[PDB]
Amino acid sequence: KRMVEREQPQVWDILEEVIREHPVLLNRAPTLHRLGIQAFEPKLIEGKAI
Amino acid sequence: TERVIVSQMHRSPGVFFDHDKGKTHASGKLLFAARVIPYRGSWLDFEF
Amino acid sequence: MSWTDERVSTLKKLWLDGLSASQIAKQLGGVTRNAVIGKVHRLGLSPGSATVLTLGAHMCKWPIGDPSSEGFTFCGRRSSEGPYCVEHARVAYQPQQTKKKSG
Amino acid sequence: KVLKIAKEPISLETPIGDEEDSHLGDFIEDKNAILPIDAAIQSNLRETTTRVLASLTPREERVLRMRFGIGMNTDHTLEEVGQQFSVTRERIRQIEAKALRKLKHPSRSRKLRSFLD
Amino acid sequence: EAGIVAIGAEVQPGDILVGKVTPKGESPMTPEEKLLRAIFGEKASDVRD
Amino acid sequence: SIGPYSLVTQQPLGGKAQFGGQRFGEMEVWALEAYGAAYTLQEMLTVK
Amino acid sequence: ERMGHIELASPVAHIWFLKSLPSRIAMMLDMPLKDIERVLYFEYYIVTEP
DNA sequence: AAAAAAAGAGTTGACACCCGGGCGAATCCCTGCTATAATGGGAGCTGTCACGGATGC
DNA sequence: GCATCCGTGAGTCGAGGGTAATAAGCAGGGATTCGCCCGGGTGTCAACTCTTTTTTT
Ligand SMILES: [Zn+2]
Repeated sequence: KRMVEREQPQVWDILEEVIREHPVLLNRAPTLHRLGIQAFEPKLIEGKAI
Repeated sequence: TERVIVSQMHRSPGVFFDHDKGKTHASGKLLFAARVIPYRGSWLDFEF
Repeated sequence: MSWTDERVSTLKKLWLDGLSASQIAKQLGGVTRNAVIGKVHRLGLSPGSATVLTLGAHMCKWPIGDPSSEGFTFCGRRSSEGPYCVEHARVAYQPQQTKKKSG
Repeated sequence: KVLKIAKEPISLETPIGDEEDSHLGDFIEDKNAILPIDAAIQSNLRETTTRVLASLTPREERVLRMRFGIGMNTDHTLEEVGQQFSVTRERIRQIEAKALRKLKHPSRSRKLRSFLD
Repeated sequence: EAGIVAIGAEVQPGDILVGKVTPKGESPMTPEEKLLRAIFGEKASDVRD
Repeated sequence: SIGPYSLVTQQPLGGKAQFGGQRFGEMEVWALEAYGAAYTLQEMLTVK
Repeated sequence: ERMGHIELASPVAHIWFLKSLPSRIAMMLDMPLKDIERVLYFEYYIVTEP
């Protein structure tokens, strides 16, 4: 828990390995139909915009 | 933190003659209600 | 004062049989008032025509005279639907009742 | 002491927002609740304490588990463990000191040091 | 030394701006934590961060 | 990931002030019910 | 998970079974809802066992 | 080829002490008693419909 | 058989952060609560005796 707090450079390699096939669920605020919730495969990218 | 006060808009304290446009009635007709709404006091009505 | 085995026994006995807690310390001697209270708390275990007897229903009840006197009786007349009589109903209650408020 | 009485506590249903929603009951934290990350750390420590208690002799391990309630719900004092053990009162402290010195080595207490920090 | 960061000091996310400690009452501890504390010899503080 | 929970409900607090949690709205539960997903919605409402 | 009870010196009528849309107490023994409110408010006197 | 001791155990007195239980003392909570004459109450809508039902003659 | 009157509804995620007013008095007696101190059970140490694994002869 202390290694990830200081943000060591070695933790980035473990994050890319764990996020390989784990799908995440994305949905908009006004979920009108069932298509509003669709899973994707996350990929690491810079910035703060999904 | 400074806080400003916005102006309020409400009905004027005067007499009015408003009649419904044939609504809330069994048959087509007008009521021609009159109000004596004051500034600070009990309201008055003379609906037909 | 002392707190021997006999001191607690006599104190408990005098607290159980009944006696003023203030005089409990004086009777024991030496112990003060605060000590006995702390001990008991720490140790636990802490003219008309009718008298006042022949007054039936539907009769006058306006007193005449003094109750602590020799002759004290009531009127005792036809005074139904009211405690007092008609001759005293206008002198007892507020005459000319004129009161009103909002509701 | 007369001041600071905290009279008339605020109702929990008072609307914090200007509108009717967003009451004060939502902007409150529960202090008695324990986070799952804290409980997970306790299991790791409970398991690592059993692995570290494997190189010591059986007598010292038994006396340490008797004085310190590691696997026992009720704690035992020095005299209580001495009445059940051969050493009445004195050598129990010596055995405890020897067991503590055996655990003070960095090779044997390397993984256990991260818990205190 | 007073416990406040100096003016013009660069600070990062999750930094101690003002060091404040409050007196914490005595609370029971798990036996394993007590054993670890006795092994390391450190004394548990009576104040909370 | 893990933050302070509510007082009486024992649920994660809301709002970005102190580690808020994205509210799983009522309409969002209907989306999972539309799909055949039954274990994702079962654990997302009880164990989380 | 521990509850407590409060003792009442006098009986009280449930508000749900009284002021609800269908008068549950009024449906019994053919009693109008206007008459039950008078007895509960201690306004009138009801007679029984004639 | 032989043969005794620093540790390892085992105790035996010798303090150091640390909350517990009383002895006090100092101080909180309850309860009642005050004697000229006091004699019916203050907001609140009222700028949404529409439905769906519950009383009445 | 109709006319008049009283309950339910109003999307959904996000921001924003704490609040606020009246105000009698004193005498009796108990229950409560904070300071000191003796104290007996818990720790922390000088300091006297069996065993034995060699290390020396
Ligand atoms: Zn008379």
